[PDB]
Amino acid sequence: ATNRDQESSGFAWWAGNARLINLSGKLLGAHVAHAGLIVFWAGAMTLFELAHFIPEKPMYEQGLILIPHIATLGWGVGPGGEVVDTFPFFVVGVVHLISSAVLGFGGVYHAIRGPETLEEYSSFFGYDWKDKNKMTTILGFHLIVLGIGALLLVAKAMFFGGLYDTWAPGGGDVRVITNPTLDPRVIFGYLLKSPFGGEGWIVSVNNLEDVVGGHIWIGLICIAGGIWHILTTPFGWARRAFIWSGEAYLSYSLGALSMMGFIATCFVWFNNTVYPSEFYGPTGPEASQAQAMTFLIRDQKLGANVGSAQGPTGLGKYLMRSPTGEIIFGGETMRFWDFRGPWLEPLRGPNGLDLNKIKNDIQPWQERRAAEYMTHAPLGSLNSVGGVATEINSVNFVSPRSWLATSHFVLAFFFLVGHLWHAGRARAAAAGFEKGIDRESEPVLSMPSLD
Amino acid sequence: METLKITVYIVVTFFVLLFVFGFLSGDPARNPKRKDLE
Amino acid sequence: SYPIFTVRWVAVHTLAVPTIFFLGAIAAMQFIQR
Amino acid sequence: TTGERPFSDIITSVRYWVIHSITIPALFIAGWLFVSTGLAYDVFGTPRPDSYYAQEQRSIPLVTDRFEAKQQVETFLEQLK
Amino acid sequence: KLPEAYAIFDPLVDVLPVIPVLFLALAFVWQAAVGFR
Amino acid sequence: AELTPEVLTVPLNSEGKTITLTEKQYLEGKRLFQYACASCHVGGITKTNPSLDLRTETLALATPPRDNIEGLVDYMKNPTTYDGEQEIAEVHPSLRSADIFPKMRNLTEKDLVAIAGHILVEPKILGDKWGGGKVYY
Amino acid sequence: SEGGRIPLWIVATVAGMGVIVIVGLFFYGAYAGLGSSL
Amino acid sequence: VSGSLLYGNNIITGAVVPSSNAIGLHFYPIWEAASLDEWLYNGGPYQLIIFHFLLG
Amino acid sequence: VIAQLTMIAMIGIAGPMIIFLLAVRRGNL
Amino acid sequence: MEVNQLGLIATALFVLVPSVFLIILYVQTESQQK
Amino acid sequence: METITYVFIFACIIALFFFAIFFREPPRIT
Amino acid sequence: MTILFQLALAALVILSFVMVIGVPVAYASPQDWDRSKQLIFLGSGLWIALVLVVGVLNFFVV
Amino acid sequence: TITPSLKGFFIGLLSGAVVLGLTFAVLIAISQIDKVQRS
Amino acid sequence: ERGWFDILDDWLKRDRFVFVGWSGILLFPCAYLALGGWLTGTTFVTSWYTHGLASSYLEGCNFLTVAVSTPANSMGHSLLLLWGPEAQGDFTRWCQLGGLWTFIALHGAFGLIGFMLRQFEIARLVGVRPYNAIAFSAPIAVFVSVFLIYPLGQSSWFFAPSFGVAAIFRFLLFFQGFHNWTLNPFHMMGVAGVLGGALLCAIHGATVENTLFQDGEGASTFRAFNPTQAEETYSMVTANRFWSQIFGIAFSNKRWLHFFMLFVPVTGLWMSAIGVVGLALNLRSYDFISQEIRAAEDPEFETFYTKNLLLNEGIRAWMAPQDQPHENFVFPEEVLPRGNAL
Ligand code: CLA
Ligand code: CLA
Ligand code: CLA
Ligand code: CLA
Ligand code: CLA
Ligand code: CLA
Ligand SMILES: CC1=C(/C=C/C(C)=C/C=C/C(C)=C/C=C/C=C(C)/C=C/C=C(C)/C=C/C2=C(C)CCCC2(C)C)C(C)(C)CCC1
Ligand SMILES: CC1=C(/C=C/C(C)=C/C=C/C(C)=C\C=C\C=C(C)\C=C\C=C(C)\C=C\C2=C(C)CCCC2(C)C)C(C)(C)CCC1
Ligand SMILES: CC1=C(/C=C/C(C)=C/C=C\C(C)=C\C=C\C=C(C)\C=C\C=C(C)\C=C\C2=C(C)CCCC2(C)C)C(C)(C)CCC1
Ligand SMILES: CC1=C(/C=C/C(C)=C/C=C\C(C)=C\C=C\C=C(C)\C=C\C=C(C)\C=C\C2=C(C)CCCC2(C)C)C(C)(C)CCC1
Ligand SMILES: [Ca+2]
Ligand SMILES: [Cl-]
Ligand SMILES: [Cl-]
Ligand SMILES: [Mg+2]
Repeated sequence: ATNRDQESSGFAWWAGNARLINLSGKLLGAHVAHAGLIVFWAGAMTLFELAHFIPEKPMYEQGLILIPHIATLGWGVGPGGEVVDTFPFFVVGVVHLISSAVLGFGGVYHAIRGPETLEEYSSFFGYDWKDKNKMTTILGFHLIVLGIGALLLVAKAMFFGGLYDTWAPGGGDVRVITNPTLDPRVIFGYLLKSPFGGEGWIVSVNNLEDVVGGHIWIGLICIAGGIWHILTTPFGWARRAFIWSGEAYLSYSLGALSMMGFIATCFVWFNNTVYPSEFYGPTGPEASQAQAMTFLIRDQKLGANVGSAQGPTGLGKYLMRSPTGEIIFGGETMRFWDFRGPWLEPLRGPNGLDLNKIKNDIQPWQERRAAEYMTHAPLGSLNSVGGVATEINSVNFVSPRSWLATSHFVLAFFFLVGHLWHAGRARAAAAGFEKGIDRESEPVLSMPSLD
Repeated sequence: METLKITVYIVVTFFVLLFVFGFLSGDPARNPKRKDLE
Repeated sequence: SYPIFTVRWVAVHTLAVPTIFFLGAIAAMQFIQR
Repeated sequence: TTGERPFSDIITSVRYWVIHSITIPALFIAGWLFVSTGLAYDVFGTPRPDSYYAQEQRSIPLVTDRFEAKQQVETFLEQLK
Repeated sequence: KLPEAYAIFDPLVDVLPVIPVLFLALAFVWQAAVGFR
Repeated sequence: AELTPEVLTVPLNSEGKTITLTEKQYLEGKRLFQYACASCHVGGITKTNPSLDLRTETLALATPPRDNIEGLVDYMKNPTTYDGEQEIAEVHPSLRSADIFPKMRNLTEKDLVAIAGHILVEPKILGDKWGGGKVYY
Repeated sequence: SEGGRIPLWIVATVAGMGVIVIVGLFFYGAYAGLGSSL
Repeated sequence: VSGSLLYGNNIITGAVVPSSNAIGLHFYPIWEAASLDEWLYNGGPYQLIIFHFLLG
Repeated sequence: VIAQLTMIAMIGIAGPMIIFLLAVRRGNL
Repeated sequence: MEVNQLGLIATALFVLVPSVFLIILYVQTESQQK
Repeated sequence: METITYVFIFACIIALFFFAIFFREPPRIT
Repeated sequence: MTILFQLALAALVILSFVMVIGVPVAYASPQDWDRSKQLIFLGSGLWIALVLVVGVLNFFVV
Repeated sequence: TITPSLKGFFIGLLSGAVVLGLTFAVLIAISQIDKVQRS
Repeated sequence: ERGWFDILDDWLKRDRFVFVGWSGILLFPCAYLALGGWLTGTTFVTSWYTHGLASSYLEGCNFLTVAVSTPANSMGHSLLLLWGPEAQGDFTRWCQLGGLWTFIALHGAFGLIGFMLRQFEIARLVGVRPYNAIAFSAPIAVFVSVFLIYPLGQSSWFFAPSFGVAAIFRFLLFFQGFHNWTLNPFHMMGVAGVLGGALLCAIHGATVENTLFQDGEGASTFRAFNPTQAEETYSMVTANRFWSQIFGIAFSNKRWLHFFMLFVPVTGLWMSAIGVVGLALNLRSYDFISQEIRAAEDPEFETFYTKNLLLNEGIRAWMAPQDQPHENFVFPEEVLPRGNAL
């Protein structure tokens, strides 16, 4: 046993994986085995959901998060997001589950049987963390790999059946994307949009043309960057700006994943295009607006003039203006006037909600949709009692939007913590005091007093 | 009010640039121990 | 070499014996239907 | 150390587990039966699910007198027919 | 549901998603075996 | 108090005839109600239209009368407004609109009878709570 | 009699699994019978 | 809602009041307002303070 | 239900079995 | 506002008196021999 | 007057921060 | 074909279980490594084979 | 007269005296059997 | 002198795994009974007859909702002795009447006394200064003020906290709605002492942990300490400069630092205890009079204070009938205060 106790490694059991920092073979085992864990989960969870899946219930009433993802890609669903074939889900789950056996095999092999170090074994697979060039090279490889992934999405969208489009004219459906947005002005224009209300940065992407074009851009960008990094070594300013050690790169990736986690949280919370409400349930905004729509409809049916109806506050009971004049649902749902959804937009005119369309053009499918979304608002208890916190037991429901948003906030946050921990440690270790202050060389003791 | 906007924008950009170039300015070297981290 | 019945022994069992009894009780409770 | 036998010695010994693979499950099973036979309800005076209310009753049987509280409770139980 | 042909495997399938947590727990069993050295 | 045969005895029709539901039918009724109706009718009220509840008296004054198994079963097949004047299958779940309310597709006649029975039995248990809304939680 | 015969990592593993089973049972009981809301 | 001391608050009751529900998550810096009087009415101080605070 | 507790019994015991067998054979733990 | 009209004197003396006690003590401390 | 008092007390506290920081008794290694 | 299917799949499960315990135990055991390497190769090829068999037979039973 | 609650009081008094009594008896006994070694 | 008392002392003060002491005679039975009573009650005992509540695992409650609930309001402040005039020696009826509540509270109290005496006795034997017992005076002030003095100022033990997670939460929300307890400056000082104590705990631990001297080669730094070593394990000097340059001020004196670490949470709890003592008499900080006079004359005048009073008023009306069943409250739909829609 080499380096598998504290005396020899300097790391206690609870920091055990740091014993792997410089054991590239065993460390590869750790990584591949871990990827095994991820694919394993994708597969087993998918099979579970499917075994548990009742096709005539909406997915979001059944606690599904993965089936919604497969379905978003256009597999197994038709018009309105209705399930027409569960077999594609079965395939995804099974193929993941099988692949996981392979990753686990390689991982375990590398972890306990394979070479502890790869450097004497192979110069290509071996690496020194401080070897900046080998690092940007491996990074480059993974960048080309990710780019290929994004283009796999593009392929699914353009040549292998398309994607689920909640916005499809005449109603949501799987649709082939023939004209993805290539214009760099629009695509990077998203990246320069405000993250505040009514702009919502990248989260505002509201059509599949933009999604697919964006991924064309991203694929080509990532492959180009990867090639770039195989063919180059880091410039002087980069050499002088960063820490070059395993733990440091780790800290950087932790930071990035943290950032991405928060982005995903908001994505699943607000976006109903790449997270169609048919599969994931309504957004909070969608549902508040849906309440307003529902009662506007009800009372107008009862004979109410909803345009001229003055609420208790002086604001319109049903309809009022946004701070820029757009006609919006009134009451508290005023905050959500930036909401956009396929069921509401036909009621939308140049100036916002059109009173004549409201009076004359509301179709039964809109009332139905509004009622469904209103009553499947993303509210629920930890034990999954649906509705407001004071609601009685009856409904077994927590929106998938809440599960996914909350999970990723908790995770993104702890990864930010991990980022801080490991970036600060990489700094201390690089500078040589991560284990504490030299008693005979206490830096502060050589500093002048402050006063 | 547009002048206020431009003022603040310039100020902010200024301080941000100070932050970025500042940390780009051989920050790993600014410690009491091992400076050769390049 | 070592005593068995000590103050510590008594203390430990004053907590542990009822504990296992109660957990058994509660386990039975999980199958109770109205 | 204070003179008592180390816990790790004890709980890694054969004799301990010979004793306790008997005594622990026995206690567990005893608790189980304490409830499942229904004895717990009787000891503690806890209503069974069918004994919170009379059939048509919707009023809580609240104790309202300190000194006839005992009798009050008995009358409430009697009213369960 | 799974296809009818696979229905006999429902109970197994019901259990699978939790195994990853078991790998975390296994790490502790293993460490217990080498005395957390 | 117990779930007696008498409690589970609710009106079959408007002509004085009753039906005694089994405990298993009542439980089935709760399960199916939660599955298909409770999303709006949790606790006996109506979230998308609180003016109309599932109180037994309210069902009694609807047209046609809904305070019996037959009325509710017919409603679940062909729902109307409270006065019987328009058919609302297009905006309310029914067998007739199982195409657009997919949860109604696997509901059998037996299921309808059981759900109906839940609707009539629950107020006999819960009283004002059924259709009471938050005031009575 | 002799201390050490049954290794501590097994006692720990078994005891731990026992706690997981019992607690797990309590959580099952949270969804069934009394307290299940049904 | 009055938050300030001069408008009838003490230390315990006093507050800087959150920006308007009408704004929502819209970014409301001073220059998006037609006047300071408007900025004040809709609670701009809240957004300015907390954003600077969180950054700081 | 019996089948599920049997599956998780085999899956559950598997890890500790790996560890036990390796410890018995003085394996590379 | 219809405040307690003694709130002013109350607060003022509440701040000043102990503040003064402490300042007296500090100052007589500093002037003792080093 | 209430307001005067409150703002006054606050100002006294900020001034206190100032003295407590810049005019503290210096820490000395003996 | 359901007999072939349901048993090829049961055998896939059983063999999977066997590999899951056996492979790490083999990898970390000092003796009998020569015999282990070949058993692992056999088990692996057989596993892959059973996956493919179940996969094909799938379409004649669903 | 001895009311039911005075009888109760006495019962409590006895219970306390008994609990403390058996306790001190037992502790003294134990202290006597297991003396500390000195000198 | 070598009579029975001193021999008893000898055995009592023997160095064993669990120290006993003279204090143990008070502590151990009382603590054992307090805790056991709680587990017994939460497992098996109802609150149907006292509160109209289920409170045990036996009835279908879980760990969060289980409680040993307070006696009924009609019991007043009865000691509710098993042998008392209420239960008359009948254990089942005693349990049904909430006897376990007073059982737990009182054995609990004497138990805390025992624990603190234990702290003194051990401090004396080991020869240390008795600041741990002194600091422990704060938990006792809280327990006594909240679980004893408060209900004693109210109509009955009924309004004391019940021993249960959710029950304790109810106790919190009651205090908001009825006492506006947040507005109370004694609670606020409590807050400052608790959050400040936690702040100091975290900041001190972290400062020590980030100013350690390198005393080992291990990258895991815990082993590089020896209990009997003479030297400080961390640099006070570096820590002081760090915080001085970061925050502006810093501890420079370790003894002061640690006394301050005692002082802050102990004093906080003590202040809070005083406030709750006020609440026993309903002597609240409920209102600011100037505020009410202004809001009364001026319907455009609104502060967060007035908004909170609306919340309080809601709490009272909506929770009182079920929370105070002995009152026979019937609040018609029409009297319930509600805003629009909700
Ligand atoms: C994903 C989680 C993960 C991963 C991938 C690793 C990876 C690894 N850990 Mg580890 N570790 C983890 C979590 C993880 N750790 C956690 C949570 C802790 C804290 C409790 C530790 C604490 C820790 C320590 C203290 C140490 C390691 C070390 C190691 C490595 C050597 C293992 C060894 O030699 O086996 C010896 C064990 C055996 C031979 C028993 C069998 C183990 C195998 C792998 C089980 C496989 C089971 C699987 C079901 C089989 C499927 C096969 C099938 C596909 C055919 C190894 C690379 C060590 C190291 O760094 O070495 C230098 C080291 O000392 N780790
Ligand atoms: C990133 C993952 C990764 C990496 C870096 C390595 C690295 C290495 N492996 Mg491997 N290994 C892995 C995963 C990985 N392994 C997995 C999952 C398994 C289980 C199948 C194994 C099983 C394995 C064994 C059994 C052995 C190695 C060994 C080798 C080494 C030489 C391999 C060779 O010479 O290839 C030269 C190139 C080829 C033979 C052609 C590669 C053909 C590939 C598979 C085409 C498909 C590529 C495609 C893009 C993959 C996408 C997968 C994605 C969906 C996850 C080398 C150190 C050997 C060793 O260490 O010797 C002592 C050794 O004997 N590995
Ligand atoms: C800029 C990167 C980017 C972005 C913004 C997206 C965005 C989107 N993709 Mg993804 N995707 C990407 C890369 C990206 N993708 C890549 C590389 C792949 C291949 C592995 C895929 C594969 C993929 C699939 C297969 C699918 C999607 C889908 C989605 C959408 C829903 C999922 C989501 O919430 O992700 C949120 C995205 C992120 C959290 C990434 C944020 C990236 C930030 C802006 C940059 C971070 C860069 C890094 C820190 C800087 C490097 C350092 C350098 C400066 C030195 C969503 C619109 C789904 C979809 O479109 O359905 C129709 C879908 O199913 N994507
Ligand atoms: C995971 C992916 C990845 C990673 C880890 C890296 C990492 C590396 N790249 Mg990069 N690179 C990538 C992808 C990646 N690259 C891609 C896809 C491309 C093609 C577009 C490039 C093109 C590239 C070039 C051309 C160069 C690098 C260089 C470098 C190195 C230092 C870069 C650094 O200082 O960033 C820090 C980033 C900056 C200093 C830019 C300014 C920072 C601004 C203020 C941040 C603004 C972003 C903010 C968070 C908000 C995001 C939204 C915004 C767009 C509005 C470093 C080794 C350099 C190098 O040394 O090459 C060998 C270099 O010159 N890379
Ligand atoms: C890719 C992500 C990643 C990676 C590769 C690492 C890798 C590394 N980190 Mg870690 N770290 C991360 C994220 C990551 N970290 C994050 C997000 C945090 C924030 C909390 C930390 C915080 C952290 C600290 C504080 C430390 C490390 C350390 C280490 C090293 C040793 C890890 C070890 O052996 O743990 C062994 C594993 C355990 C002891 C198990 C941990 C148990 C977790 C906390 C509970 C899991 C909860 C689970 C998800 C849900 C409940 C399930 C139930 C069964 C319990 C190692 C270099 C150490 C170090 O600094 O190295 C130089 C170190 O001390 N890391
Ligand atoms: C991305 C994360 C994620 C998300 C969003 C979901 C979402 C969902 N899961 Mg899935 N699940 C996950 C991971 C996730 N799961 C994993 C990893 C597993 C493997 C064990 C499972 C296994 C699983 C099963 C078996 C099932 C679900 C189902 C469900 C649903 C119900 C969840 C529930 O009731 O909560 C219960 C809430 C908890 C158990 C609390 C979790 C709290 C953790 C311990 C805190 C974590 C903190 C942090 C990470 C630790 C850091 C410590 C720090 C000191 C560093 C729900 C839709 C169910 C379903 O509805 O299927 C149709 C279902 O039956 N899930
Ligand atoms: C390194 C190590 C670590 C970790 C471990 C790992 C992470 C490994 C892995 C991975 C893995 C992950 C492995 C495995 C498993 C897999 C397999 C074995 C597969 C199989 C599958 C099957 C068999 C299929 C069947 C199916 C069909 C197909 C259909 C449907 C139904 C069913 C489900 C039946 C630890 C912590 C211990 C510590 C030490 C070291
Ligand atoms: C998919 C597929 C497969 C699967 C495979 C796998 C992958 C498994 C794995 C396995 C695993 C992976 C397991 C692991 C284990 C063990 C356990 C059950 C856990 C635990 C814990 C413990 C009990 C702990 C305790 C203690 C310690 C020892 C120390 C400290 C203290 C404490 C208390 C923590 C099969 C074949 C089935 C077939 C079908 C399907
Ligand atoms: C697909 C997608 C698309 C597109 C995407 C894009 C194209 C994006 C991009 C690309 C990119 C462009 C991204 C990003 C950014 C980057 C980063 C994240 C950076 C960072 C910065 C830092 C971190 C640095 C640090 C520091 C400095 C500041 C100073 C000195 C020192 C140092 C250097 C350390 C869209 C949205 C249309 C739609 C949806 C989907
Ligand atoms: C009151 C009574 C008294 C006394 C009694 C007693 C004293 C009993 C005791 C007993 C006790 C003493 C109880 C037992 C116990 C416990 C149980 C009831 C169970 C449990 C626990 C657990 C279940 C665990 C879980 C959790 C946590 C907590 C920890 C860790 C984590 C976990 C998740 C594991 C007398 C008779 C004189 C007379 C009057 C009546
Ligand atoms: Ca029954
Ligand atoms: Cl509203
Ligand atoms: Cl009504
Ligand atoms: Mg139950």
